[PDB]
Amino acid sequence: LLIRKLPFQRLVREIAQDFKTDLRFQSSAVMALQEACEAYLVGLFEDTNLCAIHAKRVTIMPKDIQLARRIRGE
Amino acid sequence: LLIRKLPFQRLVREIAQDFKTDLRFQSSAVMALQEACEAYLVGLFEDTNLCAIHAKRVTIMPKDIQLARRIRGE
Amino acid sequence: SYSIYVYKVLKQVHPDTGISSKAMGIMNSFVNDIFERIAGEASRLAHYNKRSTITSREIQTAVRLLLPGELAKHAVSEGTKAVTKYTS
Amino acid sequence: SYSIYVYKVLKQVHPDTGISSKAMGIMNSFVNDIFERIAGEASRLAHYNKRSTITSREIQTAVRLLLPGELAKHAVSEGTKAVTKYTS
Amino acid sequence: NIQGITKPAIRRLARRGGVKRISGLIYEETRGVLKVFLENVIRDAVTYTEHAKRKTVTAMDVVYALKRQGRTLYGF
Amino acid sequence: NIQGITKPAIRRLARRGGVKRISGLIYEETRGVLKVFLENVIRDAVTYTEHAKRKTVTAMDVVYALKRQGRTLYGF
Amino acid sequence: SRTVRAELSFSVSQVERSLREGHYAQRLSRTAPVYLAAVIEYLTAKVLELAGNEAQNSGERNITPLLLDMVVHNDRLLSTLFNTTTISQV
Amino acid sequence: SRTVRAELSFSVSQVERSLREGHYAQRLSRTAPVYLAAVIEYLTAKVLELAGNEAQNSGERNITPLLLDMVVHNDRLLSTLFNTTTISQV
DNA sequence: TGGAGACTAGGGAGTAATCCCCTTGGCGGTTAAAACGCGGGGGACAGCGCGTACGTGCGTTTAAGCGGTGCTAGAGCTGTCTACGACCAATTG
DNA sequence: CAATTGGTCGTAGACAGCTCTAGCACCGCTTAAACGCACGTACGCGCTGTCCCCCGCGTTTTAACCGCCAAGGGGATTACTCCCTAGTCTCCA
Repeated sequence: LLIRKLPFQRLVREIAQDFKTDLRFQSSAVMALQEACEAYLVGLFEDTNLCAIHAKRVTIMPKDIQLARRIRGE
Repeated sequence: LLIRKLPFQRLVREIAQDFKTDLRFQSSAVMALQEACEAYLVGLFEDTNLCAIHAKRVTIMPKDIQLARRIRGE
Repeated sequence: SYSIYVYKVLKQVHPDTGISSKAMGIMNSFVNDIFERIAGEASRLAHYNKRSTITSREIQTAVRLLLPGELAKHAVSEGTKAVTKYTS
Repeated sequence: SYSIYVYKVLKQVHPDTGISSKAMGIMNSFVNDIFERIAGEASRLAHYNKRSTITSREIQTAVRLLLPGELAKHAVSEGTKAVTKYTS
Repeated sequence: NIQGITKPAIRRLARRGGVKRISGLIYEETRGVLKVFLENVIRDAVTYTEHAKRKTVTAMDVVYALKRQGRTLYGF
Repeated sequence: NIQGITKPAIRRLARRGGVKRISGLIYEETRGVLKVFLENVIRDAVTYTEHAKRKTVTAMDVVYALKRQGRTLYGF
Repeated sequence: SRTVRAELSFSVSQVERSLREGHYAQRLSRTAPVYLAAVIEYLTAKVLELAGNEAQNSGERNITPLLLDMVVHNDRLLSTLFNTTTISQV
Repeated sequence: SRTVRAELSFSVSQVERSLREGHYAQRLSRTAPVYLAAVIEYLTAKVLELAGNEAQNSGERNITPLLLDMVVHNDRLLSTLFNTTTISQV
C-alpha cells in the first residue's frame, strides 16, 4: 500500500460518521477500502498524466484531474 | 437526426452481415440505432472539445478523440 | 401497462397540462425500468441476506442504493408515509 | 466453496506448479462472480422471453453476452463439446 | 460502406457537440469510432435475436443491447 | 481529518501512476477526489450494514459497494 | 381499494402482479408493494411535476418528448438519475 | 458420476445446487449445469494455465496474487474481462 | 457414509396450421444535400526568453507501527414460538 | 368482471439466551517518515512569426426522399400433444 493505514482509518471513520453514528469496521473492510482507493487513485493519475502529456506538459495540474474526471463522468 | 437515414441503414446492414447472414431489421430498430449513435457521437465530441480546449486549441484533432476514448475506457 | 396511471398522477400534479403520445411511452418505459431496477436490487438484497421474502425493508434499501441523495431521501420518506398510512 | 475444484483443474493444467492460499480465495471469488453473473444474465434472458426453465441455450446466450469475443467463442465451444459428450 | 457517414454529417454532429473547428483527419477517426460502437451494439442485438429464434432485429433487442452498455434508451 | 492523506503519499500514488512532476495544488484536489470516492462507497457500505441489521461494516459490504460502481474487488 | 385507502395514485395490485410475473422472489411482503408503488409514484410525480412546470414556463400546452429531454438532463435534482439515458425523440 | 462421465473437472451437482440456492429460476434444464460447469471450467483452466505459465516463465514456484494481478491485466486475451477488477494483494 | 439408477403423473414447450402485418423490392420525379474548387486569413506549431516553482538534500520533529495487556460489544449460532403470507368464498362500480 | 374480506395452516422470521471472537483502548519505545528550509534549475507561459489548411461561397452533380404498388417471408397466435422436469430407492467408492 502507499497511503499510511492509520490516517486512512481515521479518514474512513470520519467520513462514515455522517452516515450512521457509532459504527465499527472490520479490520479487513478498511484494507479493502484502502486497496480500492489506491487502485482508484493510480488509475486516476494514469489518465491525468495522459491529459498532461496531451497539453505538451510534464507537470500535472488540477485541470488535468478535472478533465480526467469530467470525461469519465464524475 | 443529423446522419442521413438510408446510408445509416446501409451501414447497419453491412455491419450486421458479419454476425448473421440474411437478417431483417424493424423500421424502428434502425432509428433506435441511429438515435443512439448520434447521442453517442455528440457526447463524444463534447469530451473531444474539452480535450482540444485543454491543449489551448480550437481545432479538434484525432488525438483528442483518442484521448477522450482512452480516458473513458474504450 | 403503466400508462393509465401516469395520466392519473398527471391529473393531480397538473390538471390543466396534457401529455403527448410518445411522452406516455417514454414515461411508461421509465416506470418499467425503475421498477425492474428496484425489484432487481431488492432481489439481490434478499439473496445477500439469504432471505426469501421481499419486505418493504429491502425496497427501502434498494431505493437508498439506486437513487442518489435527496431523491433517495424523498422516496424513502414517501414510501414510509405511504406504508404507515396504509396500515392505519 | 469452489476452492476444491480450482486445485483439481490446476493439477491437470500444471501438475508441477502449486498455488498459494490467497490466490485460491481470489480464484474462488472469481468463480463465484462469473457464476453469479452468468446465472443472472441467464435469468434475465429467461424473463425477457417469458420462459421458466433456464436451459443450456440461455447459458450459451449469457456467455455470448458477457464474455467479449474470442473468450465467448471458446467458452461456447467448450460448453457445446461438453454437453454433446454428456448426452452420449 | 462506412463512407456513408459523410463529412458534413460528422461536421453537424461536432457542431451539435459544441466544436467550433474540425481538423481534416477527424472524419476517418469518427467513422472508426462509430464502427466500433455499432460492432459492439449490433453484436448484442443479433445475440438477442438469435436467442429469441427470430430473424428480425426488433427495436427492443437494440434497447437491450444499449442497456448492456449503460445507455438506456426510452421510447421503444 | 482528510489531512492524513499526506503530500508524499499522493506523490507515491502519482509516481505509481506514471507522473513525473506534480504541481503544488494537486495535493488538495486529490484529497477532494478521494473524499468524494469514499463518500460514494462508504454510503453504500453503511446502507448494506444497516440493511443487514449489523453495526460492523464487513469487507463484503465494501465489495458490494464497489460492485455497485463497476469496481469489482477480488479477494474478500 | 388500498390505493385510495392509502391515498395513492398507482395501483398496488398491478405492481404486485408484476412482481409475481417477474418472479423477483418466492414470496412478497404485506406492505412491500405499497412502499414500491409510493416510491414510483413519487418519482413520476416529481418528473411530471417538472414537465408540467416547464410546459407552462415555456408556454407549451401539451408535454412533448423534447420537454422530457430538456428537463431530465437539466434539473440537477434528478439529472443524476439520467446520466446514462437517452430519450429517443423519434 | 457425470463429471468424470462428461470428462470435466468441476462438479455439475454443486453448480446446480448453487443455482437452486440462488433461485435464479423456477426450474433448470437437464444439461444447463453441464454447460455452465464446462464454461467456468474453461475460464479457470485458461486463467490458471497462464498463471502456471507465468510462474515458470518468471521462475516462481507457487502462484501468488501478484502473479494473478500481473496476468489478468496483461494478456489482452482476457484483459478485457478484468477491465474493472482490482485484485486486493493484501 | 453421498450420489443416482427405474418408474410415476403432470404440465411448459414443441410443432404444426393459420392470418395478415410489414419488410424488401422495384420505378420515377423531384429538390435538398453533398462534392469540388478557389481564395483569404485564422491559428497550429516552432522558436526564444524571463522567471516562478518544483525537486533534491539536509537536520529535526512527529507519529505510525509494534508488542502487550484488558474488556466489553456483538457477531454467530441453537432452540422455541408466535404472527405472518399463501389459499379460498360474496362484491361497490 | 375486477380486487377485497373473513377463516385457516404451515412455516419463516422474530427473538430471548449464550458462547467467544475481535474490535476498541491505552501505554511505551523505537525508528521510519513526514516536515521545514534553502538553493539551483527545469519547464510552464507569454511573445512573435511564417505558413499550412480550414472555412465560406459559388457552381454542378449525386442520390436521398417520397409516393406509388406488389409479393412473399415471417410475427403472432391458437390448438394439441408428446416429452420433458419435479418427486423417490440403492451402489461403489
